Amino acid sequence: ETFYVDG
Amino acid sequence: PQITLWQRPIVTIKIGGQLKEALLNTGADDTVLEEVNLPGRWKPKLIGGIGGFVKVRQYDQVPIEICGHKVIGTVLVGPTPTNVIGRNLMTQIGCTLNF
Amino acid sequence: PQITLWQRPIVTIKIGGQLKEALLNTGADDTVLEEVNLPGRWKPKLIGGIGGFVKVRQYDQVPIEICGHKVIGTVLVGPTPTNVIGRNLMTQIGCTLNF
Repeated sequence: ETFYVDG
Repeated sequence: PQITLWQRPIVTIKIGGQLKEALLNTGADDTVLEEVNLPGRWKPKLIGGIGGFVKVRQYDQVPIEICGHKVIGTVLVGPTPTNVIGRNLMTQIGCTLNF
Repeated sequence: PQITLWQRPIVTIKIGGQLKEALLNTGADDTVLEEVNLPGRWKPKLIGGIGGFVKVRQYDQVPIEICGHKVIGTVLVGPTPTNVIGRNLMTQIGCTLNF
């Protein structure tokens, strides 16, 4: 599980 | 600390009087944690954006201990597949990428 | 280099004869890049898993230069909101988290 993220 | 990346960089944190684990995630702007009950004021925030948005509670200036370092930053609380320490708190602990 | 995390850790990469930018992402297991034509063999791989899966092309042992370091690793090629260097390649360049 590769993830990253924004919002 | 120096953390190699052969495994997922999971560390112990203390938040809202609880002990949790979270992933040090340089690809995440923000810190998102689930199943924590924080005191004090919050406001809703929309995050994600792929497929819709997810609404979380934004708590500002939250005291949190990350791998022994007592810091302060914004913590988003809501359901998350895995607890994430984002750049916002990695800067606080003085965490850098080195090679 | 030593890279602080006040901004997104975006670096220049050279892949398949092209110059690209990608995010050093400790929260990602794998490296996913879009708009590259790589030579040689591949196999489909299903990734993600929230809302469905995304199918990408897995190329093994791909020569890639990441911020001046010439290394070899698996590269997944498919549409991605942002080009991502995952831990699989960060280990190759000897990249660690430090605090």
